[PDB]
Amino acid sequence: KISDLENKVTVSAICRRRLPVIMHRLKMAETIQDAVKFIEQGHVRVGPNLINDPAYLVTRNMEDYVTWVDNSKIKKTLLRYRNQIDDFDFS
Amino acid sequence: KSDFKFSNLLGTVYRQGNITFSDDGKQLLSPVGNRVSVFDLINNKSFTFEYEHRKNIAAIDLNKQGTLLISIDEDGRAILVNFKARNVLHHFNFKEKCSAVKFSPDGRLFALASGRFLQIWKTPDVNKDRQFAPFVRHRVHAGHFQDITSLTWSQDSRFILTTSKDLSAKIWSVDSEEKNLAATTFNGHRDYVMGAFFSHDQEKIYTVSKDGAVFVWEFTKRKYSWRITKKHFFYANQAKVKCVTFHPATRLLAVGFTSGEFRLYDLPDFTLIQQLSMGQNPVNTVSVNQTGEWLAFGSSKLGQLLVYEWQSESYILKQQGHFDSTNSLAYSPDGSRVVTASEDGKIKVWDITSGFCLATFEEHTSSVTAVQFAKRGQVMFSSSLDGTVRAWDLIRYRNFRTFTGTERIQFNCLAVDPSGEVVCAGSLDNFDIHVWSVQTGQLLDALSGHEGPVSCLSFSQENSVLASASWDKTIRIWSIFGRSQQVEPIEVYSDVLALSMRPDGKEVAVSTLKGQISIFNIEDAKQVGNIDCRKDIISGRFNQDRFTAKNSERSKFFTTIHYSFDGMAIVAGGNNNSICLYDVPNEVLLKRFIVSRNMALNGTLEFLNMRPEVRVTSVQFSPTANAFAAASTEGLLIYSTNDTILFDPFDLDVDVTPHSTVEALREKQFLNALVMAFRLNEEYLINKVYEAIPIKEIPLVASNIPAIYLPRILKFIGDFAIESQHIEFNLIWIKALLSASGGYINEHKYLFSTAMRSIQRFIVRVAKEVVNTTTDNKYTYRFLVSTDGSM
Amino acid sequence: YKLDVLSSVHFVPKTISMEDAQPLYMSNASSLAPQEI
Amino acid sequence: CGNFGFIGSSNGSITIYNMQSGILRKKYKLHKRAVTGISLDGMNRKMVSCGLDGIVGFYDFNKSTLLGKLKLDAPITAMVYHRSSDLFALALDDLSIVVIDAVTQRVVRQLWGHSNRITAFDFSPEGRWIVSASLDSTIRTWDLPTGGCIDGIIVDNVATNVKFSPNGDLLATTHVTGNGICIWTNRAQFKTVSTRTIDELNDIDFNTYTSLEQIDKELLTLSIGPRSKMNTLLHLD
Amino acid sequence: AVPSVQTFGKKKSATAVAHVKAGKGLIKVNGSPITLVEPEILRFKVYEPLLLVGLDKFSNIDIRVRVTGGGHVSQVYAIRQAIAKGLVAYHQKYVDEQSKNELKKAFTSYDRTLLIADSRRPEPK
Amino acid sequence: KNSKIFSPFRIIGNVSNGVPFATGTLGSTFYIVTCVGKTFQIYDANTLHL
Amino acid sequence: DFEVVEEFTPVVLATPIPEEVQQAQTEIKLFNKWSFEEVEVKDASLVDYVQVRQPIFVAHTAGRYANKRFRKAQCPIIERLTNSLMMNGRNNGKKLKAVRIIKHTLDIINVLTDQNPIQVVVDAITNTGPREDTTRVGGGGAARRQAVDVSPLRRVNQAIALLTIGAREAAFRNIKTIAETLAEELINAAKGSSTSYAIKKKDELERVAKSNR
Amino acid sequence: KSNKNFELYETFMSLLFKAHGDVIHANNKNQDIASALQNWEDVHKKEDRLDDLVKFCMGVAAFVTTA
Amino acid sequence: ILLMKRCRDWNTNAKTHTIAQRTIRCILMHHNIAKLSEIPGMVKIVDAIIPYTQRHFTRVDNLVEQSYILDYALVEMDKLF
Amino acid sequence: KELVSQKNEELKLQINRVKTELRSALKSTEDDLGFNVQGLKFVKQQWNLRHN
Repeated sequence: KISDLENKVTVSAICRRRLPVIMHRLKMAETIQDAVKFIEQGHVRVGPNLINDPAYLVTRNMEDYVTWVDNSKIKKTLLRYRNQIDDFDFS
Repeated sequence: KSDFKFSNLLGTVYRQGNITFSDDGKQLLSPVGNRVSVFDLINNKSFTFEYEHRKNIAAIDLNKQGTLLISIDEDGRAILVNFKARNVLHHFNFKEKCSAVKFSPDGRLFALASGRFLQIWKTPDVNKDRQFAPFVRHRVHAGHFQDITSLTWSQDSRFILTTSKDLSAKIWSVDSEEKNLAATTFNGHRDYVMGAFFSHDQEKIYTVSKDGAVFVWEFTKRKYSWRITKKHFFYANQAKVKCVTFHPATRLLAVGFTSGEFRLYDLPDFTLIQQLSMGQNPVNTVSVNQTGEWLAFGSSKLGQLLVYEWQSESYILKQQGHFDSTNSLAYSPDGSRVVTASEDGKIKVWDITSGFCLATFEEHTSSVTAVQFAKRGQVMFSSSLDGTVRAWDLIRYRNFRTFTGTERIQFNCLAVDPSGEVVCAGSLDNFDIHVWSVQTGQLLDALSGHEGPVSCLSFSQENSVLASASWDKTIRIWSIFGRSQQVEPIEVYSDVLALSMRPDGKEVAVSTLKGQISIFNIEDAKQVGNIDCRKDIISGRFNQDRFTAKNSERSKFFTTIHYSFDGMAIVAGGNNNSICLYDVPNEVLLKRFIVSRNMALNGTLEFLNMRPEVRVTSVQFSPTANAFAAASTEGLLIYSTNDTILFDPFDLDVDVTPHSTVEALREKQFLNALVMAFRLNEEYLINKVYEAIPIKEIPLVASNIPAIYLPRILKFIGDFAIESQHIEFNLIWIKALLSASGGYINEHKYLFSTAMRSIQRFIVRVAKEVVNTTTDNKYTYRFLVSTDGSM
Repeated sequence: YKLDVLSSVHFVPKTISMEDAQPLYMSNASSLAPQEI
Repeated sequence: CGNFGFIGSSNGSITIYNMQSGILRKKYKLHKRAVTGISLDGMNRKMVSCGLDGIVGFYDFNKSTLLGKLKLDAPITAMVYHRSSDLFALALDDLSIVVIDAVTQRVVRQLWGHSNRITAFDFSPEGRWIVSASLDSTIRTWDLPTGGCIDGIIVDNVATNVKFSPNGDLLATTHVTGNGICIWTNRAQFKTVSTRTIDELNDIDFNTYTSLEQIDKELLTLSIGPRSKMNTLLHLD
Repeated sequence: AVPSVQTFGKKKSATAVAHVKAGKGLIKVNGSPITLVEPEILRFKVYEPLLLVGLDKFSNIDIRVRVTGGGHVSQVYAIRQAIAKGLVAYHQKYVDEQSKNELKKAFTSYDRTLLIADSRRPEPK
Repeated sequence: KNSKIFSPFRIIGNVSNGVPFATGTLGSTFYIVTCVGKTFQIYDANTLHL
Repeated sequence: DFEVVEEFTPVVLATPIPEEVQQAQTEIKLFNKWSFEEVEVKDASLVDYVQVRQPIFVAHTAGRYANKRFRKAQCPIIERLTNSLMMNGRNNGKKLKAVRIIKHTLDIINVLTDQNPIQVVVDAITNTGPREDTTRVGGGGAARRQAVDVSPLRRVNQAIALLTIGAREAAFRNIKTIAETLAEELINAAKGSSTSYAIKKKDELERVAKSNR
Repeated sequence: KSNKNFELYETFMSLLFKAHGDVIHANNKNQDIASALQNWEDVHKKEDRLDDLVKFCMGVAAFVTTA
Repeated sequence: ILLMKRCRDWNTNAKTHTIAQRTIRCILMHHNIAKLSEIPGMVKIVDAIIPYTQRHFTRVDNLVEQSYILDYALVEMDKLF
Repeated sequence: KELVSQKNEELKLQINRVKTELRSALKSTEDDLGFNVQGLKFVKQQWNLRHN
């Protein structure tokens, strides 16, 4: 799309790159109301480094690697409910 | 062996504060960031002070004896330093905000702009010992209505001019016994008065305003007191006065405006001597020499520094740092210059013997990633996020190839084989390893193989294998030459960053994301060992946190690794403020350095009761200098070592004393004296016996030297011959040494590698330059005599 | 600037004249490729 | 590295415990009387035991063998280790101080001089000085490069213990009386001090050597100073 | 409420889940003790995880290992992988880290296929 | 007797000996002043820094 | 004198481990019977191509040893022996059968001639592997031979192939089987008797090399 | 003559030559400047011993490092 | 100036090069310098002459620098016996 | 590494002869090259000193 960037890129798309709504579309949380609680508690990394500010825009080439850190309570209880908690690599 | 002091600071040549010359013009000292730096402008060198304020630095000076500096931060943490030996001396806290400090010209007293008041203190002494409470407050003055914006001292120690943001410029006497002389308050300027200076004969007082007014107060008639005899105007259009100074001994007033311009005047007639402009961003501070010749400027927005000789209108140094960017570095494999590559998108080529940016390279649009030299260090490469990698040489200082993918994809790392033919680069969002031929700037192959994004590359130096490493937890040994393209994967436990390779080409060190270092053999694929490094790095408690200060895995990994050229020590740094260095055969930390203490930087300390954040992105060892560079958020950090004060000998016993060495020297057993001093391994004794060996037996001693002190002797002769003067004596020593023991180092190539780099960059940096200069002198003589032109 | 500050990890800050950023002081067209000359 | 505690007993048994759980890890048993000095390198590669039968054991500790057993000819009260220069100093009971290095195992410096029991060692952080306090109420500063004294402070009270700062500016000495710990500031890092034996060539005295301007006439020099001056002078047009 | 830890190991298709907890020595494969492993000639292939380091590092623990799937030799490789990485995980998070990476150095010095598996499939020449 | 390397600096960890410490007012900050063995120290009485 | 104690309680696990196993925990012997210590290669030029510096427990270390050029010269010599022995039409992938017959083979070379069986197999390899060799030179069509030498990897490979195929030819269908015939052929090749198929083929190859050198 | 500040005297002489050595070339072979720089080169021509030394040393250093 | 054009043609090689350098040597040491300066248009070819002969100067300098390995072989063969 | 270990006085005399005559030839042609380039740079710089 070349000249019709006048009409589509709006608030509902430029906020769709946000880490809470990308988290909710990745189904890592129930809703935004506790997705912001998780990524403010500092459980969620993207790439290699942890990210804490809940206004971050995950880019195109980083949406694939926005995953929970090792050694965290939510990763531990996820692997516990799936009952696959391979406890060699910390969790 | 790991006595790494913090020696230099390349990059960010001035950040914030007021540049000051020394008592003479030889040493220019500047308020860089947290610390300060000192540039020796005649014996052209640089160092950076070892102390560190707790916040950003705000005002510097040293007294007129040149033996005592005080720096003072943005809040009142005064550091007082004995200047002539770089020891921190006293740690005072003034109680509130400081604006500018100024030593009196005699050195007894100093004065301080504490907001609306004015502080007057007497200094402690430097000849007597360390006191406890050394600051005696002399007097405060509280006559203003708003904050003081600057101070100037009289030539004698009797009067100060306090110029403020309230429109008064007030003259204040230093002692109350003669207070009835002049406590007056010159008003009159339209808006803020930003300077006030005495003349040489202290009967005329100039005051310079914000809008560009210069008022000449004089004591004439209409008892009769302080009228205004002359008014001058600067007539900049919308450029108010941003900084001023006035050297009285030659009547020179330097005024820098708020639009990058500065003018400078011969004041009592007010003629415009010289007017020019630095940039589109305001010059923040000025300073003069004691003798009027040198004249230095500091612009704070871009962070650049000028010095100026205005008799013959020429400069001595003209540097410019960056604004909060240093993304990678690389040495040269002859360790004489260092490329840094800055996240604003530009390359700088510093030289470590100087401290000067001898070259910018402004080509890239977007951010830069990494740099990498090849072929002894006169061809370098640079990879951007713009979508290309590109070559440069360091002879012509120009591009010659711009390698690109046909897809507009950014890159993250790159490397280049030693036989300077192929160049590999590693991207982020097409999962591949591209290789280009550097002979013809085409894409050779899209060398795929991974499942995810690659993060760090290296070519070897003995077989030139590639060792890629990617976030699929996999490193990947590639052999791309000779009909094969052999692949071999090695699989690490966790995610992978930060590869480096040992310079003998037998093993490869890799960091992980699970806070570990591993080393892998590459003719095999088994490990050797893993150094666990997730308990010995202290990341900082952010100001944007709910969690604790230690358990949060913020930067509990190592974003960059490098080996050392002997092969044992590994230096490693991450996004946290801890530089570690280890050795491989014992898997223990040699040392851990905190990099900075700026609480302006957010994640710095551990117990703080968006933001700039402390980070270290690339660390490398020197090929010869026995220093290592870090590329922090501040700039280049140079931790150097020495053969000095650490007394680390090598198998001494009861009889070997420096007295015994010098008596064996005077009894002329020169080889026994040399080994008797090298067993001791002390700096002055080695230098003394090495100079005092005469010339007619250099073959005898260099032939009958042992076979175990030879790398130490070669390393010392190189690192003394770089900054020595006796170049024919050094060349005689090296000729005798590698004529008598030439085959042995060739059969023991690797443990002489950090010495044979030194005496080869001793030759190609000073000796070959001197020899081609006398070559040109011989040829110009031979021409000017052999031909005949009589017009 | 506003885009990569929104979408980056670390922060991003941003008469007669002269210039502090140059290729070299010394060479100055006495270092040219002989093929180009 | 902080993962190992070493304990030396009164029957020669030196026990090496792991630290962060408290279980025993290994137990060396070499001496037959009590053990007075234990230390270990930074590399976790050479440990030294030093027992007052008079013997010093050099162990590997990455294997569990020993590889050196030096005997001496006095009992030993105390030991101290300078890890940055692989050296370690021993009190003896013929009142000598013997400093020996943990690689080549020679008896590298034999320091006489004291007249009673010595009771405090410390190595300066640069490894150039040791300070020893002794029950004839003296504090002597030995420079082990020359193997000789520098000064002896005759302090009125007997100095019990002497330590240094990690960055060598402070002496922390406690004496036999006085509740507090006395602090001394050196003038070490402010200027070089002499190396002259006291009782009751100036280059090697003051531990520095300036470079002479030339060796002789037929040996060339360069400009005594910078190196970019030549290039600036050749290209300054 | 006892200190337990659980690890996984797998060669080709066999899977071995190992529960290491504070016990008194016993080591079980599907209930049956470690002395009785089925193919009878790779019993030392399943022994050498608990033979490189000494039985005194197994005096305090007890291991119950369920194993499904895979053939004979893939099962016994899965059991040796589960035993080794379960022992190093238990020593990672219940006793000292120096003992942990000492065990890890010993296993990766014998052969690192005792700990992690080359689980990435082939090369398209 | 007299030294040449180490000048004595400050007895630390000692706040009194048994001599009656005195007090006084430096304007705002009340200061107490104590005796320790050979030297004397001065403490503030708001923060008890010295 | 010197003493180091590490364990203090008598360690006995709750499952009874056999006494030979907890004896083998001190030093790894092959098949819990044969020490890889005191095994030296009496010949030079085949060290670092045989590999008897790693005490394994059983010749089934199934790591990737073939996806490089020279990295099939580091898996141990008896594992290369049983893997070269495993192959014919009647058996491929019968490696536990190959391991059990190499177990019987080295057991009975112990019960006959006790040096130690890995020492016997190593100097059997060194005496077996040929040293000069012939190749077909082109010459346009003339059947002229030419003399070359052999790298140590080729010597070790052809040695294990000659031993295995000699035991195959010696118990194809006659009275004994592959285990005891590998035992007898390997002790003949270890002694150097020139009665085994291996040294017969080595002497034949070196004889034709010597002839048309 | 005295072998001190050798690079500085060489760059002084080359500065002389490329600054106003044109008059030297022009009225070359006058007796005064001819004998003046003749004895200058009689002293200067001894100063290729370090030329021979560096052409030794750089070649042997490169040889014993690489091959 | 025709022979100088031929010399500038010959100079940019490595085989036809010493011939050009000795030709320009014989001209330069057997003519007048003001004549060679005020021959019309004879700077537009010597400015192309000088970088090629500078490159050859550094190349023959590097080759005569590399020629000292025979001196090293001589001192080692003397040190042998 | 074998040329060093050889023992031949004729060969080392031959090496000395080849060495000295080759270095004489190379220093001669470098003399020609350097004299030419300095004379030519003088010619250009005085032309520019005339009418740059």
